[PDB]
Amino acid sequence: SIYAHALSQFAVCRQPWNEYIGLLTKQDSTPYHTEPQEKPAYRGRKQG
Amino acid sequence: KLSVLEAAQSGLTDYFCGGLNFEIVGFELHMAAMLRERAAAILERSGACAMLLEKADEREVNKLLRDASRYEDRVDDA
Amino acid sequence: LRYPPIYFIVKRCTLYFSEWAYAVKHQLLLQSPFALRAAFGLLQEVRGDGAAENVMPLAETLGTEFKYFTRLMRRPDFYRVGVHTDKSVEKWEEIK
Amino acid sequence: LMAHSDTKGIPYFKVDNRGHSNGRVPGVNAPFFGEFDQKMMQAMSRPLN
Amino acid sequence: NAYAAMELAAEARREIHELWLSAETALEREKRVQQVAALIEKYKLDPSTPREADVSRGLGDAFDRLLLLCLPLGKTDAKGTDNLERLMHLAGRNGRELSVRTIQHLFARTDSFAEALAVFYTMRRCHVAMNMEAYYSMLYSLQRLEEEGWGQHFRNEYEENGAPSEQAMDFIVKGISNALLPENKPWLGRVMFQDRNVPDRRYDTRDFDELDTAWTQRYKSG
Amino acid sequence: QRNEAVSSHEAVPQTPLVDLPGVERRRDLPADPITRLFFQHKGDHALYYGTYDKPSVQDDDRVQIEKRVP
Amino acid sequence: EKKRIEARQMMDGRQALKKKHLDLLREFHERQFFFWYERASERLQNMNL
Amino acid sequence: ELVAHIVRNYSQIDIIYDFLGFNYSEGYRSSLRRYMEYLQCKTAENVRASGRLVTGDKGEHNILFDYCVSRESLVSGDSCQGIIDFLYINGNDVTLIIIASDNPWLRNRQLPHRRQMEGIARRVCFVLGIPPSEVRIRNLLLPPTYLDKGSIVRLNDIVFRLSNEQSNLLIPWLTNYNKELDPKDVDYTALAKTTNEEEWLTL
Amino acid sequence: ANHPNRQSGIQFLTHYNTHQRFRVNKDYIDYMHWGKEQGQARLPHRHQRVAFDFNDQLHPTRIGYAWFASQDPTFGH
Amino acid sequence: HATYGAVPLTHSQVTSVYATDGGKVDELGLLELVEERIFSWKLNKWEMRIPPNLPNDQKELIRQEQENLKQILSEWRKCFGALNA
Amino acid sequence: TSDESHITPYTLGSVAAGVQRLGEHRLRYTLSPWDITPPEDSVVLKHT
Amino acid sequence: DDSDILRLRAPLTYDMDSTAALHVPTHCGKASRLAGMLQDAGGVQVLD
Repeated sequence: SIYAHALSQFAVCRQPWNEYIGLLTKQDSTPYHTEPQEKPAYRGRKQG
Repeated sequence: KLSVLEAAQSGLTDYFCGGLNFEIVGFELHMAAMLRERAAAILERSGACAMLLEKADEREVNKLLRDASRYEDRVDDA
Repeated sequence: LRYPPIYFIVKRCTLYFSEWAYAVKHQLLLQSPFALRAAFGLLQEVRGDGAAENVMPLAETLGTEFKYFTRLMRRPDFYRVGVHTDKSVEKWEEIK
Repeated sequence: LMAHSDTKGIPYFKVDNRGHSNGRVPGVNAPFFGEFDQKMMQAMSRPLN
Repeated sequence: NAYAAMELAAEARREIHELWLSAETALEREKRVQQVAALIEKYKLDPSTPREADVSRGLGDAFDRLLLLCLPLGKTDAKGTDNLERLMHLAGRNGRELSVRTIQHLFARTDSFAEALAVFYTMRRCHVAMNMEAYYSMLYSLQRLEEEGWGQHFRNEYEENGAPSEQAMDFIVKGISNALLPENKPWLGRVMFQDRNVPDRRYDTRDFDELDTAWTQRYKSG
Repeated sequence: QRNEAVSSHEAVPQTPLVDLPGVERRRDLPADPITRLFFQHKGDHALYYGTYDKPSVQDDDRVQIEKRVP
Repeated sequence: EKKRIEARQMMDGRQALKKKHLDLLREFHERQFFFWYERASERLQNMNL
Repeated sequence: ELVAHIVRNYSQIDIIYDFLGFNYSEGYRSSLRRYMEYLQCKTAENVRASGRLVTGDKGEHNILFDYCVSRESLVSGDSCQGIIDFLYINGNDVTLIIIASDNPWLRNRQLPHRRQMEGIARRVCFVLGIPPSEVRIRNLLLPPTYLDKGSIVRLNDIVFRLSNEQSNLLIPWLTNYNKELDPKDVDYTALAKTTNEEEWLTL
Repeated sequence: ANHPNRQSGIQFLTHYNTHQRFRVNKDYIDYMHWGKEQGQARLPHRHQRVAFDFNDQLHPTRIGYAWFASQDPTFGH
Repeated sequence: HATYGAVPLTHSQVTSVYATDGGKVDELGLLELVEERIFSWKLNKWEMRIPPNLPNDQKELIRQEQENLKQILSEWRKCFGALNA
Repeated sequence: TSDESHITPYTLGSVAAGVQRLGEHRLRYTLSPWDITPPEDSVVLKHT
Repeated sequence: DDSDILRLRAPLTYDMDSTAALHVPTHCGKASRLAGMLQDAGGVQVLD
């Protein structure tokens, strides 16, 4: 676009939803984060 | 229950929908203008829907004009 | 130049009213006068009086916009000039 | 240790031809515009036309 | 302190531009070469000069045009190849990397083959890490040397005849027989998906200036 | 087809009008590059393609199914 | 007959393309040769010592 | 009667008969160069024909070069881009005349890359001694199987410079010749634009 | 199938040249050390799977962010 | 029809074979007269026209251009029929 | 009266990115700037 | 010129601008139906 700059000054950026939803106050929050342990898997018809 | 219309874009385009395609419309408007040009050229060449005193000139003038109006009809259709 | 140059761009974190107005006038001058005035006429024709009744409904508005569009598109201004206005840069390079 | 050289690596030398095998790819090579379809919903659809 | 070094460097680039903007037949190969050597020995552009009070730091972009002002190497001595390797060595100290644009015009500046090799060897001694740009710019330069040779041959035999042979014609059309990096298949000479041929022809001073002035105008407007 | 053929019928059999360089390329079906089973390959590349027996190198990031033989 | 002329149109196209692929492969090998020389030179320099 | 009349009036009618695609084998190429050679011979005062190259005795540049047949030489060997048919040098203007291939695949390459035009330009500059300041090198690519009015007009008017009256003098039959592009053949001119990172896929 | 060396089963959903997993001479599996992340040791590894679950992610597209400039500025990898 | 001794003609021998001087010729009278006679033919009139002694490839070429001349001429026949109607 | 202007985004977003982006149009030296210059002592080059 | 924009406001005739009025909903439904309706009415009548 050789010329369109007139619009460029009052033009508007797109808003930061990723971190806004990241930093929302959450009810699972913990002072120190622990990764969950491993869940039981399915080892086949004999093992369960 | 619900019919959802959206834009399918493979990452090539950030538009949901454009307007009329202005390239097409501009194109055929230009063509129509050019045919009116040639038709006027020969109308004033013999003058030196158009009804004349010469069969050849009536022929080609009317062909030109008809085609022009067809183009304009495509724009109008758009 | 006595010394090697550097090239800075300077962004303003604040627009003033005068500044903004300068921008918007710089655009109004940058587009076809006939269609500026025309479109003003069209807006004030749809708007009508401005009362909730006098505004055109959708069916009349599409028709009105059509009337103006149809009348303007004929002019060399739109098809010969303005249509190719918005082309990308590489398009103009390929055409040149 | 055995291979350590003053000449910088392959990437600096740009020895390779080709590139991504599909040519221009919005995610990888070129820029990406518009919206992410994370489920494959738009990627398999039937042309209605 | 070093502010003085930079000032004297300002006078330096003033007269570098002075002789660059000349670009006249009044400046002959011999004259340009010895004028350049004169500048270097005036302003102490040797690598022996300490880090501070190094004049080559404050030459913005006049360094490259001073650099390719060396290139065609006059017929006196093999001394010439040293001027070049002085300049480059300083860059090596200072930290300024050589732009591919600069070395491309550097090869485009070369008159004969031994000189092209002279340059490549010189930047071998100067600890330049060879890229694909280096190699392809060199090859291009060889190719244009041969193309130039044949162009000379056919215009020559056209002169003593008055109408071209068919060899002259198809040389004009398809270029050099069995060229390396040829035109008819453009996709070969490419590096990083951009075609590399600057070096395939000569450039005047005003060509170089045209490109960077274009850049400047683009800044001042867009 | 019959009813709408008669509907559009004019008296003179008019010549086709010249159009844009083309509008008639069959479009490429949309797919997302980033999350993919496979890349949607252009039909513009139709020269590059191989057969079921001897496939051209493509979709490298994905495992290639093998032909099943006795 | 029409089917055959367009069949050989596509065939000629493909054979042309694998000619082009051939040139590309040659020049790929050339490139990685230059690089090879950059490393191998460097090693033999050391072996001279 | 009618055929006698045809022969007596239309001298070049074999040329025309070829321009209309009625030569199904080896068609319309040779008649084009017979035509161009005729045009040049009536344009200039002296014409030598040496093999595939035609020159003027003038000392000013008039040159017609029959280079390759771009039909076979295109699909035959060394897949390339800028394969052309004729070269015509009018003085400071140079013109590459190309006959479009019938492969819609193989057209996209056929007309020369910009690098090839730079090359040809400065090569002519070396050989003919023409000033590199003023050189204008252009392309003309004609329809594959036949020849329309548009192509002949821009062959007469631009490549050779012929004002309407000297053309109407030299070529009477152009007025009666109405042939235009068929719908199937319209797009031979418009060519696929391919990216540089895409070069491994498409020609 | 109770025969040893036939335990890997009948899987069609592999990429190999036989639909019978136990005739395949390419990748011999390891029943003791394998299958932490994939469940059973018979089944194909996370990266070789040619069939995909509803709520499971499918394969990553390899690169080998610069190109997201048009997107949400915060949007991460 | 085609007989032993028939040759496909080049332009020069067509100019040689039919060369007759006469002044008054209506292009548009004669053209339509000949046209009319060709539209009066039945399809068997196209049958024996290929020259008897030729190499087979060349024969194939002549067959092609003959069939295209006939196809074009009939394609024009019906058009003219409608026009006249 | 003033207002917050939406900054039109930069291409590279950081200066380091600026240098690296600029650096692909250039040729790296084999040796870093501080060791190019020969030492004041003399290092006899042996085999490794 | 002002008189030209005054002209824009006039309703569409076929004498000036050679285009029929748009009226949209009728065109939306009945555009493809028109041949049918017309021939049900026994075709048009060309009067003088």
